[PDB]
Amino acid sequence: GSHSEQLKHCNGILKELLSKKHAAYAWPFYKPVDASALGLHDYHDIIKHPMDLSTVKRKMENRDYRDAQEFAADVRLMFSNCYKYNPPDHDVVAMARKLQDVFEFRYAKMP
Ligand SMILES: COc1cc(=O)n(C)cc1-c1cc(NS(C)(=O)=O)ccc1Oc1ccccc1
Repeated sequence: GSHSEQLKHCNGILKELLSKKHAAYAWPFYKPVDASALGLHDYHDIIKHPMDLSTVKRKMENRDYRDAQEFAADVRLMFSNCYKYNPPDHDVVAMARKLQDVFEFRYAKMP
């Protein structure tokens, strides 16, 4: 209903995205993409605004999100970056779709 009640609900969503239940498809999103280590050609030229769950967690922990909409935008940016950069048949795209299914359903249940 209110900003704080909506933010509490978003903290609940983040907790689920970082739970053991979803870890089999969430782990590539736990930390920022390390383009050098992975040999991700032109990653930082194609992706202007990198995002990952550790960044979303740091922002939630410090109360940096003013509303639920800011939180949604960051999570969605993380999935959108993954779809934009990677080939459609890469395993990480399938993991991203799986985690996003979890996010979208819980975010839609926000009162
Ligand atoms: C191309 O890999 C990615 C592309 C991408 O858009 N995202 C968000 C994440 C990855 C990714 C990142 C790391 N390690 S990391 C966080 O950079 O330290 C490890 C595995 C990763 O995915 C893989 C999944 C299955 C097979 C191969 C890779």
